[PDB]
Amino acid sequence: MTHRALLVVDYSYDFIADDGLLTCGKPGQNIEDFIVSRINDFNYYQDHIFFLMDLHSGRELYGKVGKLYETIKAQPNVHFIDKTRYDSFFGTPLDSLLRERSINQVEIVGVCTDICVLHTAISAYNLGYKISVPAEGVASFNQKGHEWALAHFKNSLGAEVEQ
Amino acid sequence: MTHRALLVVDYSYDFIPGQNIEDFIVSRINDFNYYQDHIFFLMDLNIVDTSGRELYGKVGKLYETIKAQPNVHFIDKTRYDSFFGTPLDSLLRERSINQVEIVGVCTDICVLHTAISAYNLGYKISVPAEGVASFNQKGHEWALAHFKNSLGAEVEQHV
Amino acid sequence: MTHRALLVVDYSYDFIADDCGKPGQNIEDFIVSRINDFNYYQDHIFFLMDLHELYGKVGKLYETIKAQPNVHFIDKTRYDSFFGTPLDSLLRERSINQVEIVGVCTDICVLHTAISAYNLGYKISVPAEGVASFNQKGHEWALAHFKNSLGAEV
Amino acid sequence: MTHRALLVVDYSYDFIADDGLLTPGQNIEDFIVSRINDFNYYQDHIFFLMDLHELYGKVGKLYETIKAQPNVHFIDKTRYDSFFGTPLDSLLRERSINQVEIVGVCTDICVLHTAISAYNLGYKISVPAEGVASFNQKGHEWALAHFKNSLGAEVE
Ligand SMILES: [Zn+2]
Ligand SMILES: [Zn+2]
Ligand SMILES: [Zn+2]
Repeated sequence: MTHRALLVVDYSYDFIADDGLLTCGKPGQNIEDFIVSRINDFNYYQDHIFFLMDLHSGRELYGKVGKLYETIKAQPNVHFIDKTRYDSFFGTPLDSLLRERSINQVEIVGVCTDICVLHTAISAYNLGYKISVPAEGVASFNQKGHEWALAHFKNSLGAEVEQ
Repeated sequence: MTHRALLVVDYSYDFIPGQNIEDFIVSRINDFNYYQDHIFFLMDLNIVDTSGRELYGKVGKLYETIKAQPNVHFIDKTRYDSFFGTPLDSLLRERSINQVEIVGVCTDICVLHTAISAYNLGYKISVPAEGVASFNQKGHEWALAHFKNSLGAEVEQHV
Repeated sequence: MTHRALLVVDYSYDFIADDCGKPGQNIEDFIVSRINDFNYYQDHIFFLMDLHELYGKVGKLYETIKAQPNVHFIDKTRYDSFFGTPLDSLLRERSINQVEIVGVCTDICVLHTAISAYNLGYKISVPAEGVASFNQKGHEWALAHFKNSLGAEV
Repeated sequence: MTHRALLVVDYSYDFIADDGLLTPGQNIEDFIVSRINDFNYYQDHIFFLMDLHELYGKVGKLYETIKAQPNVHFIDKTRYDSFFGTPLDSLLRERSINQVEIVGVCTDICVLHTAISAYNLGYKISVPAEGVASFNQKGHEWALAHFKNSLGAEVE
């Protein structure tokens, strides 16, 4: 699609790495390959990619995602947005940036499924975006919450959730 | 204690363990009215101008008894989140409210979305376990934990 | 690509009749013609009204169209039609990206609504014949603001 | 009970300097300095709000000495309105702020839009006539009366 954007939520060393402060360990690490391939997909079409990061070394992007970001961060289709709450839209210009660019569809990847992803997805929903949350592209430390949130995205938010 | 409002989320004929919380909700409505504290009935707009859209049961009866009072408010909403597209935030700030108690249904949908907006907007949040309910146990329990561990809410099991 | 809606701001008897919005009497006929032109295409029309009945021919036109799917009535609590209302989400639901604003007062309710529309990324049109203010200085200041700062067609 | 913050709107080189890319804002410099000093004496919070797209003169020099303090904040904004797309309202609410004083430029553009949003969000507003300026003297005068008569502001 041409009116689509990728939202990469809080994929930082502190959340993903084993020696990270508030880490998610292995599950957040198991989505690295899928996120890297979603970034390349969007970049191929010069679709817009937003890296959304909690503001507070540890706040650098994790692993291959952080590596890829270093090589594309100057491109006009790549954005880095500091956020102060879990919800990527709260107190940020994200919605206005998407609207400027005629985006009405977001794909959301990152961590955690039932916190920052969920809060971001709910705001995307209220703001009238079409939503995709691929189950291979999100993770949580809480298995019950991960499964709870994927069904919430599908059944309450009308989101495409591909297994 | 002092600067508080009650949000009664979506407690309608059409959505209503919803009947099991009826008595607790009525007592919380009476508790806030017992101090002239502000009570907001938030209702999805559930066809307009129909009987399925009325407040259910004893809660509906109590509402009819206090609806004209200046501490009682009825707000129509268009999404699950009670704050979205409504003047709820502005009405709470007019009245120097920094504390909300949230009751009604469903725990992991309208209550959750309302709680998240409350949280983002800087309100202190209490969601008593006895005053919310959901169609599914796993969502109910997930949401009560979310309220406590992520939103910093008070989620008292017993009052 | 242009997808448009008309915002009719605070065109009420209490603002307009002789019993700040009083020059709103001047614009009755032009507002009616805007509503008729949008309704010819089935474009969406929003009547925005302070929540503290529509004046004249606009009121009589409203009764013959009020039940149609393209006609909406929204209560507001501040000057800004977008504040504390579902207006932005109703526009988004319908893929609207341009709003034409008529009503009163040019430098108050129209001004606050236009700024919100601008911030939310809507293209704006405020025809000079479709807005009034008893404050002629403010009227003239506000129309220049729309054009010069909000990028509006005036 | 009043708890106040200072909003210093768009007092940059390019809006104020004779050579600035999009330039009477020079004449309010000393008054803005005194307001910043007055709020800073009490450790009241001060927010510098700047278009994204450096602070002018004595305001910039003063900022360099206080910028690391917990009561001093720098906020980038993408529209005229200081509240739009920014965490400004959340930062003010976090600190129990209920009143804002607005200074800077231009009276009838970024100050106006900032003030309208503060009004809608329920803040008590002060816009001292000596602390705001605009090229458009007609818009300056219009905007000042608007603050007093529509937004219930204190305009001293
Ligand atoms: Zn954090
Ligand atoms: Zn009003
Ligand atoms: Zn600019």
